[PDB]
Amino acid sequence: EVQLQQSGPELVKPGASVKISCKASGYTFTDYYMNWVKQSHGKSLEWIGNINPNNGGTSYNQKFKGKATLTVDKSSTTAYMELRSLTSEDSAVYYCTRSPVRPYYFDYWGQGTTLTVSSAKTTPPSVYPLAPGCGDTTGSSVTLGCLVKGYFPESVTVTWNSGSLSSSVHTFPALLQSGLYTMSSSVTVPSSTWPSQTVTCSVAHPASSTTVDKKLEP
Amino acid sequence: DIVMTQSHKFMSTSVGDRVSITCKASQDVSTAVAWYQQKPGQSPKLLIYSASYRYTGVPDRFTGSGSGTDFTFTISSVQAEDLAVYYCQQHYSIPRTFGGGTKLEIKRADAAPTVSIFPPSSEQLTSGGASVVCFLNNFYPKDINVKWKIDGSERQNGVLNSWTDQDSKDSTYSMSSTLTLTKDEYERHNSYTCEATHKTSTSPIVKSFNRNEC
Amino acid sequence: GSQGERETWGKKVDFLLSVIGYAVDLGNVWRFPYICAQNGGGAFLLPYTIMAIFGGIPLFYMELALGQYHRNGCISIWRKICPIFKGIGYAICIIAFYIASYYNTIMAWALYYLISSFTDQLPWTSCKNSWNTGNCTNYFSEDNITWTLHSTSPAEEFYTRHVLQIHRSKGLQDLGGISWQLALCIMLIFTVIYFSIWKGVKTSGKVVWVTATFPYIALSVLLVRGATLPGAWRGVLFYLKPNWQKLLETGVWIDAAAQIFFSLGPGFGVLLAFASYNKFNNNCYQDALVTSVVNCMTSFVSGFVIFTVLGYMAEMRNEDVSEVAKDAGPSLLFITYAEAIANMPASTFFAIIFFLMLITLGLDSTFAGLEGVITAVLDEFPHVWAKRRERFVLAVVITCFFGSLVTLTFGGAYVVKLLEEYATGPAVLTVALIEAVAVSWFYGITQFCRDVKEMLGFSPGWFWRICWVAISPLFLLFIIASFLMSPPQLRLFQYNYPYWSIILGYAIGTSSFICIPTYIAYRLIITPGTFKERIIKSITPETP
Ligand SMILES: CC(C)CCC[C@@H](C)[C@H]1CC[C@H]2[C@@H]3CC=C4C[C@@H](O)CC[C@]4(C)[C@H]3CC[C@]12C
Ligand SMILES: Fc1ccc([C@@H]2CCNC[C@H]2COc2ccc3c(c2)OCO3)cc1
Ligand SMILES: *[C@@H]1O[C@H](CO)[C@@H](O)[C@H](O)[C@H]1NC(C)=O
Ligand SMILES: *[C@@H]1O[C@H](CO)[C@@H](O)[C@H](O)[C@H]1NC(C)=O
Ligand SMILES: [Cl-]
Ligand code: NA
Repeated sequence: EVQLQQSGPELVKPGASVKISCKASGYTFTDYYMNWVKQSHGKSLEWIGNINPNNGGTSYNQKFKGKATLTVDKSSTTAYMELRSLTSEDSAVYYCTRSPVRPYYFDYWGQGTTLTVSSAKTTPPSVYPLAPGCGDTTGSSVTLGCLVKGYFPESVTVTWNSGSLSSSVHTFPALLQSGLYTMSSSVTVPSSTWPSQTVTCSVAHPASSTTVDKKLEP
Repeated sequence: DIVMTQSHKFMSTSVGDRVSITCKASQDVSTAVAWYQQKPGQSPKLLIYSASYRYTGVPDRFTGSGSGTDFTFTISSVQAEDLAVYYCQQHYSIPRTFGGGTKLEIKRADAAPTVSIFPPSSEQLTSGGASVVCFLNNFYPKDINVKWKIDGSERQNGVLNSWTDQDSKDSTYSMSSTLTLTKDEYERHNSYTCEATHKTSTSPIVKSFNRNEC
Repeated sequence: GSQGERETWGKKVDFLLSVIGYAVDLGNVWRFPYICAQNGGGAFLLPYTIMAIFGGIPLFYMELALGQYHRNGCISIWRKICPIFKGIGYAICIIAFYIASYYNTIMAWALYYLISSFTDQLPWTSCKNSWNTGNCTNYFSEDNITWTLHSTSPAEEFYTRHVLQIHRSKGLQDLGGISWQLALCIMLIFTVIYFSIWKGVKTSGKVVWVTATFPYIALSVLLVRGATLPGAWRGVLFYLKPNWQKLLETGVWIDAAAQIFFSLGPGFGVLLAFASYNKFNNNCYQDALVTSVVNCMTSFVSGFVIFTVLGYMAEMRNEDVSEVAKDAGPSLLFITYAEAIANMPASTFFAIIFFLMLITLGLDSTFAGLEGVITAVLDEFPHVWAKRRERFVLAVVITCFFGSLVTLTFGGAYVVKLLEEYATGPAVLTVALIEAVAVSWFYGITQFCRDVKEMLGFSPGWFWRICWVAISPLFLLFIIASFLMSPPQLRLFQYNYPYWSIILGYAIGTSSFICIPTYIAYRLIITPGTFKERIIKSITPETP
């Protein structure tokens, strides 16, 4: 149906510029205002501005005037937002959301765009299999894990066997220290399919465009 | 401009209880308030527009009320998947502003933390590092003590506690206590032990393993 | 012998309500409330009065005093003051023409609405008409509606595709042809001014009894009506909320000065003509004073008349009245206000008195507008003219119809703006400056205080003296410089005017101005003597 597919995460050095796209689909693109909402880590939603796709009618917020520049293209039904003078405060998630003209609600949003403004080098993650020992008592279920150590920025994805299954996967948030992140993942799966079948965790780092897959071994 | 104030940053409720989040605006708004539901890790989802009207695709358990400045979002039958952070937003005056955000935490019965200790893998011992892990899964509430024991002594340097958010299925928190050490220090000690003190029981749960090729 | 002494007015109240009739118009109704609520709200009253006291009032009273004292036209009075500036009298004659091309077409719209308002079901209520598109979405229809960028209201559809038919023109480039309905409306207008001007000051002065008093009645009905509407305090809040920070902007004062000037309209020759037909013994200080204070307060209450209905309209919609009051111009009264009064009981009544009120507002002002020019030409070419008044009056009226034929087009509205912004404002400001400087500096403000001292019996205060010598020509100079420095890009109905419009505008702004430096060249070029000799005999008026 109505889909707003935004662009991927961006790691940009402070002081530079960055442009974010927003592919709209599933409705008459010229029939709705295209908005941009900023969401800082742990903060509330922040309205950047809107744009009329017909003529590029940008209506900004006084707080973002000269900070963001909204553009639009009808030939591909895609709205863009460009940001200059990047600081540490801009390291936030940005959404592009559709809205009618009245009443002005935000019915459909995008998945978000993680922006990290830091001069820290893109560090690839170290994937180390967190496997149970060989002396443990195998009960009705075994808990497994995979450790992701030392990466930047927070763009990372830990999957388990192409997403099948994952009805008991506990993913622990990443922690930042000395400019590098570190997280861990776990999965509770019964003992009647291990170690008979194959269980493998896949760690993907989009900012460094790397993907290391490690299989758990007791 | 308009200042939307949500005085209560957190609200505790249970599955099936009647919950209601408040929203205070700067001036008179008539009936121009929209309520959004942002689930952890998802985009904000529109639920209510113009104070009381529900948006399409929203279950009957979500309602809205208020007329003037103060507005209220009501859920009659809270489900495990209704766990989210709710925002209120005005839609009359330029610019459009939002509320501070009210996280709805679900209250349930106590649960015993399942503690599992993990020895450093061979790929990490190969790299020259060794991290002993201690997972604490499915417990309630969030308040829980985690104590480390390298060889019986409470280890405190290099310990990181990571609490996940509440669950959307059984409403059970889960945390990870990580004890990261070097390889040289790992091959000079054997049986690692991590214990957890929770309110479910007075005696902390003690877990141990051996370094000598398990 | 023969004519000799000029005629005299029929009563004091006729000329009081007559100059009030010139002063009060459409702009008093909607322009001042918009510019007021936009520039700091109620705080705008603080500079507006200053720009009144120091700027509008002195020019108003000076013009009026000269008019009643010298009893001459706009062209013949310069013969007896400063002959080289006689071209001023000509300039106004051109300026007025440009104004009469668009000012009455607006009254034609209000007239087209008025005759279209006699039906039991008003046309701009439903969408099942012959002019509505598929975007037309209206009320008494399913609730929950969520407006779209392309959607359009039945009032906007009616004003756009019917009375204007502006969708049938692409802009200034292609605006033809002519809407015969507005041609018949404005023809009826030129008729109703024809039977109110053709005889002279007696008929204008008698029609003014109705054309200047009824707007207060209609404004009173819509005032007490708009006050009883639920949630009307929003428009009043947005209308009078003090935002003193906007007073720090050097623009706001400029807006206030331009407003009070173009709402008192001194130095246009209309006050000269209206003042000419009065008693020499008759006081005029009190006259000018009260008349202005009426135009200002009338504007003040008109603000409530508009923003109460706009407040109710912002209550039925969703507040922040500024959004429902974004567009200032013909759309604030013909669309928003009409759509607002559509949802009220006995809507035929309030509609009829509203658009009838619009015509009633324009009528008196245009009476006076023509009155000044007619007096000027009759006094400048006597005996060669005055053979009949209906001849010259008929000529100028049919001339105004042919002048409005460019405005009766589909894109006529476009032209209306081009003529409303570019042509009148700079030139009128200029001629008011040159006129004020010529009466205060050339003729000498001392001899003027002697003329008023012979007029009312007492010399005008040192306040009026310093206002005429310095404060007033600086008041006009302010708006002149601020205008020339930042001419405005203008847009109407989702259509930005071409970059070259200003060029066209400047032509229409200067094609009327060319007469005064060329007349100074004609005077100084026609009488031989030396430059110092001929300009000294050309600056001093007739001795006998
Ligand atoms: C009344 C008289 C004296 C004014 C004439 C001044 C001239 C130079 C001005 C007035 C109107 C102007 C034109 C208005 C219309 C257009 C059409 C556009 O596609 C090109 C610019 C062009 C061609 C302008 C050129 C300059 C212009 C011709
Ligand atoms: F440049 C300016 C001209 C006139 C004004 C006036 C100021 C006072 N209130 C009414 C304003 C409009 O007056 C009219 C109406 C119809 C006319 C007219 C004048 O001359 C020919 O046909 C202001 C500024
Ligand atoms: C209002 O409009 C939308 C159309 O976008 C419709 O789907 C919805 O069901 C309507 N009603 C409510 C109560 O939202
Ligand atoms: C509604 O208006 C838009 C432009 O405003 C136009 O493209 C569309 O064709 C219109 N609808 C109809 C049915 O004409
Ligand atoms: Cl005014
Ligand atoms: Na006026």
